[PDB]
Amino acid sequence: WRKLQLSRAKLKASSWTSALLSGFAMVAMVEVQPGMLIAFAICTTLLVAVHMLALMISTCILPNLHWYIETAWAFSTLLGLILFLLEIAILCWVKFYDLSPPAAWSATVVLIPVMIIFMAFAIHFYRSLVSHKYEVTV
Amino acid sequence: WRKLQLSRAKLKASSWTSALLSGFAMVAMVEVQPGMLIAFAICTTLLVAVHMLALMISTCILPNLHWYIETAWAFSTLLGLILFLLEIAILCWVKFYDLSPPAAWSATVVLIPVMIIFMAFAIHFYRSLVSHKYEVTVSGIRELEMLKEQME
Amino acid sequence: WRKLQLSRAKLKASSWTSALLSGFAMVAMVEVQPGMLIAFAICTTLLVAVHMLALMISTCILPNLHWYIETAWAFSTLLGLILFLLEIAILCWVKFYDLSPPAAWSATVVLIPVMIIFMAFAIHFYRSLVSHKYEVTVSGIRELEMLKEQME
Amino acid sequence: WRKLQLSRAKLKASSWTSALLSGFAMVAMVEVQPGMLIAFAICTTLLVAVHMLALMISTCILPNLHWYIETAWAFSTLLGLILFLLEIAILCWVKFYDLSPPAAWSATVVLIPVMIIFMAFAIHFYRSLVSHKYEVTV
Amino acid sequence: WRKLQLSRAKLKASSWTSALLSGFAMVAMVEVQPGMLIAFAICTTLLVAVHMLALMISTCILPNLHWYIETAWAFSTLLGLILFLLEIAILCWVKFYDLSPPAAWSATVVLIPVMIIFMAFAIHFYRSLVSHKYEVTVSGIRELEMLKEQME
Amino acid sequence: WRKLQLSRAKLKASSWTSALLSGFAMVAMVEVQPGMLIAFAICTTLLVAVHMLALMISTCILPNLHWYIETAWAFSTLLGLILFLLEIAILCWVKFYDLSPPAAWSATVVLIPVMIIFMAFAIHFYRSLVSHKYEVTVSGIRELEMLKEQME
Repeated sequence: WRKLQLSRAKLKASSWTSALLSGFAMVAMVEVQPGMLIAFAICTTLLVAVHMLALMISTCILPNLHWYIETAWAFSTLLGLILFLLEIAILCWVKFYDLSPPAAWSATVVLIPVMIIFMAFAIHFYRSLVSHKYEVTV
Repeated sequence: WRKLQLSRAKLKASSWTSALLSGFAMVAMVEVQPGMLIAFAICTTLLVAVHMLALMISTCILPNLHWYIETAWAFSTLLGLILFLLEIAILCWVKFYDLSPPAAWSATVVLIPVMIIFMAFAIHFYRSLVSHKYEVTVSGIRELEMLKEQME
Repeated sequence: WRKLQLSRAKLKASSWTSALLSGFAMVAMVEVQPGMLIAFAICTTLLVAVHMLALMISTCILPNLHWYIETAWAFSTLLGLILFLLEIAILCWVKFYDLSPPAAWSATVVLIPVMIIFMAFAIHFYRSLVSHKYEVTVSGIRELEMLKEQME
Repeated sequence: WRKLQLSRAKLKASSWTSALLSGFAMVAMVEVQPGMLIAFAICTTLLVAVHMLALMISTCILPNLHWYIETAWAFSTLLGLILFLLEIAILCWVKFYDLSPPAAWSATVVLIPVMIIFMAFAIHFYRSLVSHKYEVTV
Repeated sequence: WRKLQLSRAKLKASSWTSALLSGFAMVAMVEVQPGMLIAFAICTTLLVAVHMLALMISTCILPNLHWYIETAWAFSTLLGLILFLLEIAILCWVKFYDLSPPAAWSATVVLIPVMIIFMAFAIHFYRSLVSHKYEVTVSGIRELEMLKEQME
Repeated sequence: WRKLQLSRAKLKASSWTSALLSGFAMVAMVEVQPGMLIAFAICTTLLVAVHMLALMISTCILPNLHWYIETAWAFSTLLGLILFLLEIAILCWVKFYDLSPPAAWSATVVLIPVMIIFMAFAIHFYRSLVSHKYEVTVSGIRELEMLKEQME
């Protein structure tokens, strides 16, 4: 029971953001329509693609290894999550590099602190977890 | 009970994305408003149409073969899913081919890697499934025969 | 219980799409702002109107024939569903007919295939259903007669 | 129990549409930005206002006559519902009366059939209901 | 149980509108981009701010006086509710005062009727409530005294 | 049970706003497209980033210290909440600073009041809470001692 609730809630939660954030970003890109443009195209294309994985995983998990797909799901979500933040930075870039280049720097500069803590917080949480799997084993 | 929850949650989940992704894409296309344009019109028209199937399936499943429609539903969703990803690529194309054509190439190029793994991951998951339907069939019939043999 | 869940889930599901797809389409039309324009105005006006029916039905079903309104609801949803798909096609038309008319044809042409299978898939599913209502009816009277025969 | 579910589901359902349709219409009006303009301003202002009633009713019903507010709620929703349809028609009007006036006529003309069946379907359903309240009484 | 459902449903309901209406209004303002402009900036800034309160209250209520915060929540929601309606009026103003000033008057004029009934309906409902808290206090204390008198 | 509901409801509630408010703000910024611009880029970049934390926390909490992450979650949400309100102000600024600078001042000026009460209301609620944790602690040891005294 406690295992079924953790799946049902998570299922809706994942589909929720993926579709929203993805669809939102797509609309954002086309809305604003030198070198950074090479990233804007890739950063966006990856976002939609990454989230799709999570969504397609939301379709395959219902019928059905559980600890394997569970990872593909979480990893996909996280990958897409960081990307969305990566997206906003690129936007400030292009959205400002035409009329106000000076302010744009702060956007990419302010991204650095947060991007680090993000991937960092994920590590600490994971490390403490592996320690438990071993602790319980002994 | 475990079967009813898997349906209720799935039902809302499917309707959720279909309506959102579809409606979102439609707004995206009209928002930006050479040859690629032939695809942008088709790629989008299919997306809305494909998702609609899933939605219309969300309406017919409630009243009511179950393993048949279940496929039409999943297949539709998956088809629409890949399309959305196909959509974003086409957008980078048109959204850039005017001012910055050079970067656009990466978008369609970076799509290839992901599009493959997508349709590929769907195959591996499906294959492992069919193997189980057969596995259960053999073990199941065997156990039964064992009982049939002793009955005699 | 199984009947209450099928209603609660369906209720939210219907309201969900209707409001989303409807509101989305409305925003789409005004966003882009020869003969096809006569359809764009009608196709859209119907979409909002059709979905509204389903929504207003979501309000009247809670208090309260059940197989009658159930049809008005499903029919409305389906009508609005096909319309949304009809909408996207009209959009490619107007969204391209200004700068790129040539590609637009594929959109309406590609729509035909899918639109057919859509209304077609709905028929096959419905037909198989009616066959069951009859099948169960015959089986039902038979079981009863079996009991009536032994009673004697 | 069957009474609590009918309230919880209805509650979310009402809030759902009201906020969505209302917010959507508002965005629609400002997006496009002779005589019909007098209606576009009134038709929209009423929509947001009407739905708000339903929303504010979604806040007061939780604490707490039940058949009275139940009416204000349903009536508000229905009023806002018809208005949204009324809105789309007005949009085709203004959205076309600049470049393509000819097609606009169909929008308002096609609205008539549906608007009638709408208010009509509401009557038939209500009439059959009153007949039951009397039937049960006898 | 009946108290937990009233909280869970209300929680989602509040977060729902606040985020939607707020985010929607913000997008509306920037979308259209003499004296009324002084209000458009304030009316909007308050809306987002007011709803935020309700949202932040949706975060603090889960852990945890109950009749106090319950008021801050309801009051915030209501304040934001009326504001949204106040917003639409201001929009007709700015959205029209450029090309069609004449029609705009009706928008602000038609707002007056509804804005009054809104704050008015809130009063009647609240008044009837306070009357009950007092009513229960008297009947409740009376029943108790009746028992206290007999005890002696 | 009462602990599982408080988590499930909160989970959806958090994901809800984060994705909505974040995505909405992003669309708002690009939609409008002197010194304040330095803030608009930073204020927005932080919003998306902050909310992401809450979202990523919505993914890690399901598997699994509870009072620690619970804080990172609430703190993140609150940080993002205030930012959204900070965002609207910056918008009035840029959205008006071009054509109508005079009215913009009120937006940032009107923000001060509300921003204060916001962070202030959060403090009062928290303070009253800590007082209870201590109150219960004293009462708890007292009840126990009462039993310890009688035991003797």
